[PDB]
Amino acid sequence: MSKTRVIYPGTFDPITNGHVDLVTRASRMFDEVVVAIAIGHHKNPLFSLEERVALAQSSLGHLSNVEFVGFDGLLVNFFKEQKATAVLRGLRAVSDFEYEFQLANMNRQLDPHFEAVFLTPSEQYSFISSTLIREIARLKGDVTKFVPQAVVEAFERKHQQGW
Ligand SMILES: CC(C)(COP(=O)(O)OP(=O)(O)OC[C@H]1O[C@@H](n2cnc3c(N)ncnc32)[C@H](O)[C@@H]1OP(=O)(O)O)[C@@H](O)C(=O)NCCC(=O)NCCS
Repeated sequence: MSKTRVIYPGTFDPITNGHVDLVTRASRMFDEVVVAIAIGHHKNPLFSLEERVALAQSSLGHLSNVEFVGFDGLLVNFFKEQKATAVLRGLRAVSDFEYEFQLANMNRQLDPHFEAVFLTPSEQYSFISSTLIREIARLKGDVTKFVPQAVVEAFERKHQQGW
């Protein structure tokens, strides 16, 4: 009867309705869910860590078993420090299934306790990529159908500088 705690890592740059669906499904099946935002120092996210955490808190903060934290370093060290039972990842028709096996199997070799669980989002999110959403917003299209309203406003406010 001990508690389950799953980590859901990603760059969440920005959070999308697909991610929302996923976390909502995970929060129904596990006792605690950690939205783990990889800081992305060598990798350059469009939105800062503070913006990405805050956008995630506004979409998901009404679920009381979901926490929000930024991390860097190795996923397996974070997993250990957090006392996690597993890491969750999203699998979609558009997923690199073989890349997920690779991450799961390498991380198990770094830490034999590591465990990975996969959820599959509602089919209507099956085809949304964060890359395409950034590209649509960058070319001034409308992203309302793909992301929460707070993210739509964040793209205007990003645009209210040069962008
Ligand atoms: C952070 C980490 C989990 C990477 O996960 P990932 O599979 O690349 O997915 P992301 O972290 O990129 O999170 C969402 C992203 O996936 C895609 N994505 C996945 N599910 C999505 C959804 N439901 N809706 C929209 N986009 C989605 C997007 O294109 C987006 O990528 P982008 O912003 O880089 O374009 C992994 O890099 C990591 O663990 N890093 C820490 C370092 C480490 O331990 N490395 C060694 C492991 S052996």
